[PDB]
Amino acid sequence: MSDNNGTPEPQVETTSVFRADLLKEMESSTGTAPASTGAENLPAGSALLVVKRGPNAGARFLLDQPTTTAGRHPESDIFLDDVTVSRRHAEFRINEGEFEVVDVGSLNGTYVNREPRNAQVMQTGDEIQIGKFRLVFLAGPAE
Repeated sequence: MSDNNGTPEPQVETTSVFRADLLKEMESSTGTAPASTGAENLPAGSALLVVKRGPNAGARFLLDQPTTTAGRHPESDIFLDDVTVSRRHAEFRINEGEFEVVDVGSLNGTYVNREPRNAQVMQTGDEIQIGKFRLVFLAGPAE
């Protein structure tokens, strides 16, 4: 039997099949492994943040404003926590030498990753927990 007997059969039998819906993997955030986490990792003058989820915006924002105060009142620079509003939640400030993030009185609590910090050196790459919501501060353009 020259025919049919020489048919390759697929090994590794799979009867535990599922529907191939076709999940398409991709990336959108800049996540190339930082060569030297220092001055060349960090941005120059301006920096950026992405909102990982929150009523504050839920988008990505550029900070080139010397002092950006997070509140929720018409006179506040940016709107932060809407559902659980502290009059003065947090304040993101960019300084000619360094980046600094200060809690100005968030009742929900401002935590860096999982660390309670009322003042923190603003780090690019880590996520700032604003109450329950999630904001990530990243290194903006060094260009």
